[PDB]
Amino acid sequence: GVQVETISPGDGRTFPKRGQTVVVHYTGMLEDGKKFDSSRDRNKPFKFMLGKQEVIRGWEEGVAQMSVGQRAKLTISPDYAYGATGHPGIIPPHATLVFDVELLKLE
Ligand SMILES: C=C[C@H]1CN(Cc2ccccn2)C(=O)[C@@H]2CCC[C@H]1N2[S@](=N)(=O)c1cc(Cl)cc(Cl)c1
Repeated sequence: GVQVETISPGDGRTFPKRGQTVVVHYTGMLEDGKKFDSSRDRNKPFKFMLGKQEVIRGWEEGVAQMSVGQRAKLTISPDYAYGATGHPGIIPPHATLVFDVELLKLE
């Protein structure tokens, strides 16, 4: 599944609700710590619509547990990410993924 560990607290009031656009900065790492992607590198926040499944399961379930402003670590088992196949060119087979996610805003 997805384990969510707080790095720094959010507002403790406002969580992502189904259908909202969730706006974050993230860095994604393999379990050995090698970075594979960051929205900070693109200088552009990442947005996704909660419930639309435009992101992996562990993001849908994990980021929903964050309150606005919060920074957390999400640790995601392969079955809640890209599984046995992994993802061509970026994610190895059977990869547990760790993401640093800061929840910036909801729209
Ligand atoms: C860049 C957008 C996302 C891509 N997806 C969905 C996705 C969409 C297209 C292909 C593969 N996966 C995702 O579900 C996750 C979580 C949200 C941030 C990022 N990824 S990611 N694990 O950082 C990532 C980043 C990159 Cl450049 C490629 C891949 Cl195959 C996966």
